[PDB]
Amino acid sequence: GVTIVKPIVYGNVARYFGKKREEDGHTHQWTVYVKPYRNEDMSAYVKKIQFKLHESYGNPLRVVTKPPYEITETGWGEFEIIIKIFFIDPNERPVTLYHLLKLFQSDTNAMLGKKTVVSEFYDEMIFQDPTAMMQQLLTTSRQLTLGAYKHETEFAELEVKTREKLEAAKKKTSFEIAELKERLKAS
Amino acid sequence: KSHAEIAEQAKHEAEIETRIAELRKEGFWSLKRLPKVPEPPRPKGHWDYLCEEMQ
Amino acid sequence: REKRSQDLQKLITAA
Repeated sequence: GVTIVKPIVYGNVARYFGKKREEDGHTHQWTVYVKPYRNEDMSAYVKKIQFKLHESYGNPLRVVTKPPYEITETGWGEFEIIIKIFFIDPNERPVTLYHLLKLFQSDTNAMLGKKTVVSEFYDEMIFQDPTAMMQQLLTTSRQLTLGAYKHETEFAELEVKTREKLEAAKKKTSFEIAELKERLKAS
Repeated sequence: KSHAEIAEQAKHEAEIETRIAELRKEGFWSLKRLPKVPEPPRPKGHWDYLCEEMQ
Repeated sequence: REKRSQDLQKLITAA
């Protein structure tokens, strides 16, 4: 009768090189990742997360161990990445996630000239009737970082949300300086 | 901040004016301080020998 | 103050 929910967020960010590789054939540097929504260390209950990429790569099955869980790799096309989350408790069934590697922008986002592509989805790992050890591990998770934790799902809108404040404050300071100090010098 | 900064900036102009006033008073940096001293020393100096032996 | 005013005016022109 014990149910513990661990919210997570998985996805990938991609950056366009601006030109296709000379002889390789890659166009975007992308980083698939799995990270928690709440500021907590997932490794307290996660043993390893495997990322099975396309067979075209030398090693399709990547692995990570610690709270980040990101592999940086370059590619040329979009494909489905199978993410399998293994827990410390071997009696707990691993969780399998399916994420579509997104590298290209939509026409609307392309017209905006934004360089970074982002696609991560909100998810929750439901542990129904977990073992005593797994329950303790889930309940004893510590905080990961001292700062805040954020997500840029789409980014198209988060960039505008950030700019509306950043550029506003920057322009206000620039004006307060230029309009006032020149007249102060005039006096 | 970034508002009513005149109260803080006019103080710097007043300080510039007081700096000019002080330069007029005795001077901010003494003009041409020790530019040239060509006095050639004596070969040894009898008095320098006396001072050495005195020490 | 003055050189930064020049620089910021040039920046605002470029901006």
